[PDB]
Amino acid sequence: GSHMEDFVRQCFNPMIVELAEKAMKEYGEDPKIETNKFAATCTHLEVCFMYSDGGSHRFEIIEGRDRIMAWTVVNSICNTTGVEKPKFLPDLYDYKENRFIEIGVTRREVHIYYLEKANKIKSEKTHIHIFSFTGEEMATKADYTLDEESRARIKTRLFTIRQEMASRSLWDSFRQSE
Ligand SMILES: C[C@H](C[C@@H](C[C@H](C[C@@H](C[C@@H](CCN1CCCC1=O)N1CCCC1=O)N1CCCC1=O)N1CCCC1=O)N1CCCC1=O)N1CCCC1=O
Ligand SMILES: Nc1ncnc2c1ncn2CCNC(=O)c1nc(-c2ccccc2C(F)(F)F)[nH]c(=O)c1O
Ligand SMILES: [Mn+2]
Ligand SMILES: [Mn+2]
Repeated sequence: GSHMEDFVRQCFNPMIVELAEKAMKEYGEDPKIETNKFAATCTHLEVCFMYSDGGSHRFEIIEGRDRIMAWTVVNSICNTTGVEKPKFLPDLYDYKENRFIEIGVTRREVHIYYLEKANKIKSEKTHIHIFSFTGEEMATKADYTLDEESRARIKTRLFTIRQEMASRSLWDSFRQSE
């Protein structure tokens, strides 16, 4: 039982922790062992949720659901809006901008992480939005979807999590593991 596991459980709302646990066990991974990946799965989950709570019924949340139902909704959006079915599961869908969104949270330079995912998805359709634990962000065609206030809020949350890890001497392992 690690210090990181107890921190994760005390730092994040219980629904987020359980969803992160479910996702990992779906891929055979143990939150009790891969504890830095545990914290990461939760942050990304929280960021996605804060992101969806930043617009007006504007976004359809795709992250958090089980694989099959996530794809079911993706197909239903694709066969309603016309948009082609993504190669990989996205994180949200914008009914206002009419595009899927891939959210990223990284401990490295925002450029590197965006480039990796863009080359990964290849399709010019799914919109990419990267956040860092230092408050930078980078989004496709410089289009950041939400208003600055809701996005700055996410960056503040990420930096508070980073400081909380540091005070507990867990940050260096977390950063040195992505
Ligand atoms: C107190 C308040 C609570 C948050 C909760 C919300 C997370 C998310 C909840 C679940 C619903 C579960 N299932 C099971 C299957 C069908 C289904 O839907 N999932 C996961 C998959 C998508 C989804 O819907 N929901 C519910 C409503 C919309 C939403 O996104 N959110 C959004 C902000 C961060 C967060 O946690 N709510 C409730 C509405 C307003 C709000 O903020 N919190 C917690 C801390 C911050 C905060 O404000
Ligand atoms: N290794 C895995 N473990 C559980 N589930 C996995 C999964 N790979 C795929 N899936 C299912 C669908 N995954 C996603 O959608 C998704 N995964 C990530 C990611 C990837 C690797 C390590 C940590 C992360 C995370 F950022 F969460 F912490 N980042 C995203 O931005 C994102 O959208
Ligand atoms: Mn995802
Ligand atoms: Mn993502």
